[PDB]
Amino acid sequence: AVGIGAVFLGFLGAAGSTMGAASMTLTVQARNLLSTVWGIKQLQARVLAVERYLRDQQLLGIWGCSGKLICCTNVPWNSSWSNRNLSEIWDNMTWLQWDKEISNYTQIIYGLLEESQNQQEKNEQDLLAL
Amino acid sequence: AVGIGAVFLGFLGAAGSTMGAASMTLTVQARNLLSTVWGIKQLQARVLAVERYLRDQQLLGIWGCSGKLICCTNVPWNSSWSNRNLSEIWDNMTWLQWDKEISNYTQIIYGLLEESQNQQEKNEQDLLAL
Amino acid sequence: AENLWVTVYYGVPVWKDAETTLFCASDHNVWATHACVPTDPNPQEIHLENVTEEFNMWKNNMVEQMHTDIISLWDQSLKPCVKLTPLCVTLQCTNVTNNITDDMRGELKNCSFNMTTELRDKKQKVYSLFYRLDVVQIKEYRLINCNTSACTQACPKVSFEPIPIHYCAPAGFAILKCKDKKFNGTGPCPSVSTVQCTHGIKPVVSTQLLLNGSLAEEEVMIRSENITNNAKNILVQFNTPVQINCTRPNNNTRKSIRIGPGQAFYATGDIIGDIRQAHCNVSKATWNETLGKVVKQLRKHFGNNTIIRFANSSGGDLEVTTHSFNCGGEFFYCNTSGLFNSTWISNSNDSITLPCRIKQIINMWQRIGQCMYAPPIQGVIRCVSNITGLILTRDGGSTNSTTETFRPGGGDMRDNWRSELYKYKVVKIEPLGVAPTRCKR
Amino acid sequence: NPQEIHLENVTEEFNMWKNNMVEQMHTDIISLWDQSLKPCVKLTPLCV
Amino acid sequence: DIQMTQSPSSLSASVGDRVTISCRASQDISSDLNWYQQKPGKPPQLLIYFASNLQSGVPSRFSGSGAGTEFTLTINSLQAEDFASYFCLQYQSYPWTFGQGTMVDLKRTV
Amino acid sequence: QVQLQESGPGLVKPSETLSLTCAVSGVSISGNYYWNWIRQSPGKGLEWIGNIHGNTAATVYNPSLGSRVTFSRDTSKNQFSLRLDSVTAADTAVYFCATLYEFRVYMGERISYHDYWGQGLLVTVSA
Amino acid sequence: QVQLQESGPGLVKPSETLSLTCAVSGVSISGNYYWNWIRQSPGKGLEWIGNIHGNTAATVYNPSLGSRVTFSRDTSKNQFSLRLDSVTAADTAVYFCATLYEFRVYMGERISYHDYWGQGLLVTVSA
Ligand SMILES: *[C@@H]1O[C@H](CO)[C@@H](O[C@@H]2O[C@H](CO)[C@@H](O[C@@H]3O[C@H](CO)[C@@H](O)[C@H](O[C@H]4O[C@H](CO)[C@@H](O)[C@H](O)[C@@H]4O[C@H]4O[C@H](CO)[C@@H](O)[C@H](O)[C@@H]4O)[C@@H]3O)[C@H](O)[C@H]2NC(C)=O)[C@H](O)[C@H]1NC(C)=O
Ligand SMILES: *[C@@H]1O[C@H](CO)[C@@H](O[C@@H]2O[C@H](CO)[C@@H](O[C@@H]3O[C@H](CO)[C@@H](O)[C@H](O)[C@@H]3O)[C@H](O)[C@H]2NC(C)=O)[C@H](O)[C@H]1NC(C)=O
Ligand SMILES: *[C@@H]1O[C@H](CO)[C@@H](O[C@@H]2O[C@H](CO)[C@@H](O[C@@H]3O[C@H](CO)[C@@H](O)[C@H](O)[C@@H]3O)[C@H](O)[C@H]2NC(C)=O)[C@H](O)[C@H]1NC(C)=O
Ligand SMILES: *[C@@H]1O[C@H](CO)[C@@H](O[C@@H]2O[C@H](CO)[C@@H](O)[C@H](O)[C@H]2NC(C)=O)[C@H](O)[C@H]1NC(C)=O
Ligand SMILES: *[C@@H]1O[C@H](CO)[C@@H](O[C@@H]2O[C@H](CO)[C@@H](O)[C@H](O)[C@H]2NC(C)=O)[C@H](O)[C@H]1NC(C)=O
Ligand SMILES: *[C@@H]1O[C@H](CO)[C@@H](O[C@@H]2O[C@H](CO)[C@@H](O)[C@H](O)[C@H]2NC(C)=O)[C@H](O)[C@H]1NC(C)=O
Ligand SMILES: *[C@@H]1O[C@H](CO)[C@@H](O[C@@H]2O[C@H](CO)[C@@H](O)[C@H](O)[C@H]2NC(C)=O)[C@H](O)[C@H]1NC(C)=O
Ligand SMILES: *[C@@H]1O[C@H](CO)[C@@H](O[C@@H]2O[C@H](CO)[C@@H](O)[C@H](O)[C@H]2NC(C)=O)[C@H](O)[C@H]1NC(C)=O
Ligand SMILES: *[C@@H]1O[C@H](CO)[C@@H](O[C@@H]2O[C@H](CO)[C@@H](O)[C@H](O)[C@H]2NC(C)=O)[C@H](O)[C@H]1NC(C)=O
Ligand SMILES: *[C@@H]1O[C@H](CO)[C@@H](O[C@@H]2O[C@H](CO)[C@@H](O)[C@H](O)[C@H]2NC(C)=O)[C@H](O)[C@H]1NC(C)=O
Ligand SMILES: *[C@@H]1O[C@H](CO)[C@@H](O[C@@H]2O[C@H](CO)[C@@H](O)[C@H](O)[C@H]2NC(C)=O)[C@H](O)[C@H]1NC(C)=O
Ligand SMILES: *[C@@H]1O[C@H](CO)[C@@H](O)[C@H](O)[C@H]1NC(C)=O
Ligand SMILES: *[C@@H]1O[C@H](CO)[C@@H](O)[C@H](O)[C@H]1NC(C)=O
Ligand SMILES: *[C@@H]1O[C@H](CO)[C@@H](O)[C@H](O)[C@H]1NC(C)=O
Ligand SMILES: *[C@@H]1O[C@H](CO)[C@@H](O)[C@H](O)[C@H]1NC(C)=O
Ligand SMILES: *[C@@H]1O[C@H](CO)[C@@H](O)[C@H](O)[C@H]1NC(C)=O
Repeated sequence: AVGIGAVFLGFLGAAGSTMGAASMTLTVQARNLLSTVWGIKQLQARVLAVERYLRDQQLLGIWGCSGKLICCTNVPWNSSWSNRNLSEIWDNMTWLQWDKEISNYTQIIYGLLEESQNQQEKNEQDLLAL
Repeated sequence: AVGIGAVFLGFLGAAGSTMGAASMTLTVQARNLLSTVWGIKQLQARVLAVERYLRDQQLLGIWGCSGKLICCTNVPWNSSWSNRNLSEIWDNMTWLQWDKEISNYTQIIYGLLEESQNQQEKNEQDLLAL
Repeated sequence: AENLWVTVYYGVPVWKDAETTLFCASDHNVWATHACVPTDPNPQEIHLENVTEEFNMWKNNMVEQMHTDIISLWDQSLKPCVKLTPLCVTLQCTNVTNNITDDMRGELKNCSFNMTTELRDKKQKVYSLFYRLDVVQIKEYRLINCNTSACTQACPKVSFEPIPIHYCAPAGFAILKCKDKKFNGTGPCPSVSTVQCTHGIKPVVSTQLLLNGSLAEEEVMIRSENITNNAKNILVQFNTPVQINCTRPNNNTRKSIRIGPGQAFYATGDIIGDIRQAHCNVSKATWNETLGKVVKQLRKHFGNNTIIRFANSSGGDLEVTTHSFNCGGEFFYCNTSGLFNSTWISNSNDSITLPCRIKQIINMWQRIGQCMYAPPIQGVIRCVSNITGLILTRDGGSTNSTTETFRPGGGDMRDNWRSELYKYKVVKIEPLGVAPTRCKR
Repeated sequence: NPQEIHLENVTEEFNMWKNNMVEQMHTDIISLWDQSLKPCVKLTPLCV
Repeated sequence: DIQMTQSPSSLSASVGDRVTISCRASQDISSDLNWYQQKPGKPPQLLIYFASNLQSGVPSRFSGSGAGTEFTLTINSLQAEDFASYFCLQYQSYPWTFGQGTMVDLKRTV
Repeated sequence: QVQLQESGPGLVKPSETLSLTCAVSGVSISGNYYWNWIRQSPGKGLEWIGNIHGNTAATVYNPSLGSRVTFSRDTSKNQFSLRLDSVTAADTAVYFCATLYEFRVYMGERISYHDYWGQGLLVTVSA
Repeated sequence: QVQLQESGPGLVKPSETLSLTCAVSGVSISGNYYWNWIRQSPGKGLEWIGNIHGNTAATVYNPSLGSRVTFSRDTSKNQFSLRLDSVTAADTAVYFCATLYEFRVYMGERISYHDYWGQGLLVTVSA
């Protein structure tokens, strides 16, 4: 109980775990996204990484989930995308399988999130005018 | 009313529209700000674009409008800056004309926003002290 | 009834196939480690449990990047060195017949010529010893490359010894390694790990035999893109290495001739003592056992009753027809004819000697118009190496006959790199995800 | 118009013999000297 | 300091015999006890951790049981290589304290 | 300008599969467009086969043809293909690939309407 | 595999300072590990001296021996050293440097347990 050290699973080793268990250690993956001709190639790679991080952050911010790791929204879940109940999603599936399953219904969800956030912002502005 | 597609306006199509009409499509412009010697010039241009984006984001955040496209504030509007009322601003004018009109009353508003946000932060900390 | 809502997660552990540019990590040489990041003494590997990946050695992009970097480093190394432009002159050559064996008759030419000097007014007369493979008749000879281009003398300080190098990926990407034994380079790998970057890979250059490589952990492994097609080479990885000892025994001498302001040319002055052929030795019983294992494994894909024949190389240039390598800075080409000569039918201390020829004008890569001159080495040279694989090629393969003949291959150097990077792949992470969940904003 | 700020109550530690600015200055001067001589005549025929 | 007492001090057993050793504490230590083996001229080697879990690679004959202030190490089938000095280590509260040790040697005719 | 061109074998046998491919120029097929397949035969006139949504790959088929109709879309080649299983003598017709869509503003009025109705190709069914 | 190597003088005089250094290879010492110093002598058996924390440099020592010990850690050399002051004849012993820890998942179950128990070094106290 005293005098014993402890070490924990780090990088993507938690990919085989279920979605419920895999969504419990988001920070370990999140923190690793940032950190003559050969110098040009290395600088291009670094600039590409920075640009990708900025694009992801801007996409998160546009939906209203800025500065958050888990941010649940107002858009309802259409049944045409997936008809599996929560019992068979968060305890009998992994993130890779889920991504493979819903790979063809991603852009429409992003557009719906953008429109919902814009509508919420406009409604908030209207409310604050009183 | 089934099976017909729709295509919406592009990047700067709302440049001639009124301020109120053009304020509903801020995302279309916002999303476009991010994306041997020739390689040097291209990398310099990309780094400059990233620097401008980060500067704009920092300026937005310092006013307390982080992660928002429409963020109204607490600073009152001085009549000396502009006398025109809402009827002849949001319905009979465009953004370019407005920029041309108030091009010389910009920095003072920025300073007022900065000091107002600082005062709000100090007051919030004092309130949370209790 | 579901009343579920979209929810966003950042940092989801998923990945996709991608291509990127890796960089150095290493602990005077041609393979410059000065511009290479220093490797961490404590590498970290994360075993991905319940993860089954897909691998394909024949479509890896890391091999092309390694080839390009190796070629670029080789080109960079030779830039600050002397160019042998004045050497294209009319040489007057005679035979060397001072204490020579029967097999070394006519292999050396004693050639005298005129050469420039430091001053732009005077000239000098010099002489050297050249190899029969470097001079072409015009009693008057000329260097073989004079009608193609001008060679650059390799600087005598840089060493050709391979050094291990590790290839590490940028941020936002990851390297997956397959730990499953008996994995034949293609298909689903069920045992996977993530590594920051790879083990030390020595850029060894050779043909017809893989030297100083890595060995299999279970048994001899045979790999091929399409084993039913006779136009594809076969890669064989041994279980245990085979020691090969070999040498150039002539006691060479080096002399410097000043051909200009701060420009020197190194020539072979004279040979002290007897003159004998450079040669290589490989054990006999070990080679027979290795060939037995190889044919036993080959019988799996070509029937249990087929007769398996090992024969000589088909033909072509000297590099693609002989086991070419570099030992002690000297470029050897050995006649591997006594090894692949046997037939196998379904049912002490002597060693095999391979005679070799030394060369000095080298076209290292398959390019025309760019040559290099290797300065001579002083004294006798020997070196011992491990044979740990083969590059075989199936001859013919028609249904008329029930026999298979395999011959040595090589030429392309991408296969040398492919034998080491077969278990590594690169992926890119996608941390954004959307799921159904029971909140409401 | 160079700008300078005076830091009151600040007592720092200095060491002239470990400054890294000297190395950078030396390298820059050598590099500029080498660069300036690139587009000039080479006196190769003068060795007579 | 918690005192760790082992018993018996020394015992003799033959190959295949069942050997039992007891370790007791002055005060309760929950399940924070570990059983180690030590041969002459070699460092201690772990046999049981947390008083009920077998270390990976150790033969299955070794086992541990008990709790509180009473713990037991049992070897079901003693072998030639199992003759050594065995110790119980407690790590619930500082300082760590070891037992005096119990030596197991080959049993032969008198 | 936007143009559409059809391609495929003109003669097909009964009970075999008729494959046609419509290639578009002047606009991408990955946007919010519905690509429709229409056919005209003697007597029957214009008849609608089905349509496919480029962005999502949502397909709708005529109930009359049943499950014999299938659609696919290739974004790399900027094409979309119609597949008709169990073709019979009633399927001899001229096939056109069409698309109808309106260009408007975002929460406002409508600017214009667009339909193209490409040239089409004659297809006959016989062994 | 993690390896621990003890080093130091094999002999020391009474009332002098005894300095030993344990070098670790295969795992970084700056992690969440408690590096422990133990000793074994005839008559007293195994006796735990103390331990030091790699990350926070926190140290705990045996109350019986008191303030006569100081533990240090060097991350650059990947080592940890023990300095025992005022040595006596009773301090002659074989010193072991070790570490005990567990490998688990973040707020979940355990996976494995690890100890190494390096070979150790003999030290004798005499003038
Ligand atoms: C497979 O691996 C094995 C083992 O890893 C390789 O065999 C080793 O090969 C190296 C390189 O040939 C060899 O190291 C040389 O040993 C020589 C004998 O001891 C040394 O004399 C030699 O040093 C000279 O060369 C260096 C550059 O290579 C110079 O930096 C050094 O200063 C020496 O040069 C002086 O001497 C020469 C000659 O007098 C003179 O011209 C110079 O100007 C200078 O004055 C190397 O240290 C190992 O000993 C080999 N090991 C074994 C066990 O045999 C094998 O080559 C690999 N196979 C392949 C195909 O690469
Ligand atoms: C890799 O996958 C295996 C299984 O495919 C994982 O082991 C599984 O772990 C879960 C939870 O730890 C076990 O769930 C249990 O199910 C039983 C069913 O009766 C239930 O009674 C228990 O209360 C518990 O919920 C599951 O049984 C177990 N599978 C097997 C075959 O033992 C393993 O955890 C995965 N690896 C990683 C790193 O996640
Ligand atoms: C480019 O400018 C022209 C005119 O400058 C714009 O046309 C104008 O569009 C507005 C709609 O936003 C019309 O307003 C309407 O006016 C009628 C009559 O006053 C009123 O009953 C309606 O309720 C509405 O307010 C305006 O009449 C019309 N002007 C003209 C001369 O037709 C045009 O919209 C601008 N371009 C874009 C892309 O907006
Ligand atoms: C290569 O030829 C040169 C020139 O003939 C040889 O050098 C001569 O050697 C003889 C006898 O040793 C001397 O008498 C001459 O004075 C040498 N000539 C010069 C210019 O020095 C040389 O020995 C020959 N080398 C071989 C291997 O046969
Ligand atoms: C080095 O140069 C000298 C001078 O040109 C060569 O000697 C001449 O050779 C030519 C033809 O070979 C003769 O026509 C001249 O009569 C020679 N002149 C003298 C003074 O000998 C000499 O042959 C050259 N050396 C070599 C090895 O080619
Ligand atoms: C040739 O192969 C032998 C055997 O694989 C090598 O000897 C091994 O070297 C490794 C070094 O990493 C040691 O860990 C092994 O214990 C050695 N094994 C034996 C049996 O000695 C030898 O180093 C290889 N030679 C070359 C030049 O690579
Ligand atoms: C492996 O190679 C064989 C030989 O080429 C391939 O089979 C041939 O495929 C071509 C395709 O046009 C045919 O013309 C030949 O008649 C085939 N030959 C035989 C013997 O079947 C085979 O497809 C290749 N393997 C893969 C997976 O593509
Ligand atoms: C390769 O094998 C041959 C034998 O086939 C070796 O030749 C012997 O070499 C030794 C050197 O120690 C001499 O003492 C013997 O007189 C040689 N015998 C014969 C018949 O030539 C040769 O040395 C071997 N070379 C290498 C590099 O291993
Ligand atoms: C290659 O060289 C090694 C040593 O360089 C040889 O190993 C020797 O083998 C003989 C067996 O006849 C032993 O008596 C020696 O003690 C060994 N020496 C060493 C240093 O290990 C090996 O036999 C050689 N192999 C061949 C085929 O020539
Ligand atoms: C493989 O062996 C064959 C014969 O065993 C070699 O063919 C010989 O080639 C030489 C060189 O041209 C000729 O002088 C001989 O007359 C050939 N012999 C026969 C029987 O044809 C062949 O050259 C060997 N392979 C290589 C790469 O040398
Ligand atoms: C490689 O070695 C083989 C075997 O020595 C060579 O084949 C011999 O070639 C000579 C020609 O000088 C013939 O007289 C022999 O009869 C051949 N041997 C056999 C067994 O037939 C072969 O020529 C060598 N490779 C090259 C390119 O010369
Ligand atoms: C040199 O020797 C070779 C091989 O014996 C022979 O072919 C050549 O004609 C000789 N040249 C001479 C003697 O000039
Ligand atoms: C140079 O000469 C050799 C031999 O005469 C010949 O094979 C080669 O083709 C020549 N090179 C060129 C570029 O003609
Ligand atoms: C060996 O390679 C073939 C090539 O397609 C592949 O089908 C097979 O699965 C591989 N072997 C194993 C054990 O996966
Ligand atoms: C080569 O010759 C030199 C000079 O005489 C001598 O010192 C050396 O020992 C010789 N090499 C051998 C292997 O005998
Ligand atoms: C090839 O093998 C045959 C026996 O099958 C043998 O007679 C012949 O000498 C060998 N040739 C060489 C070059 O070793």
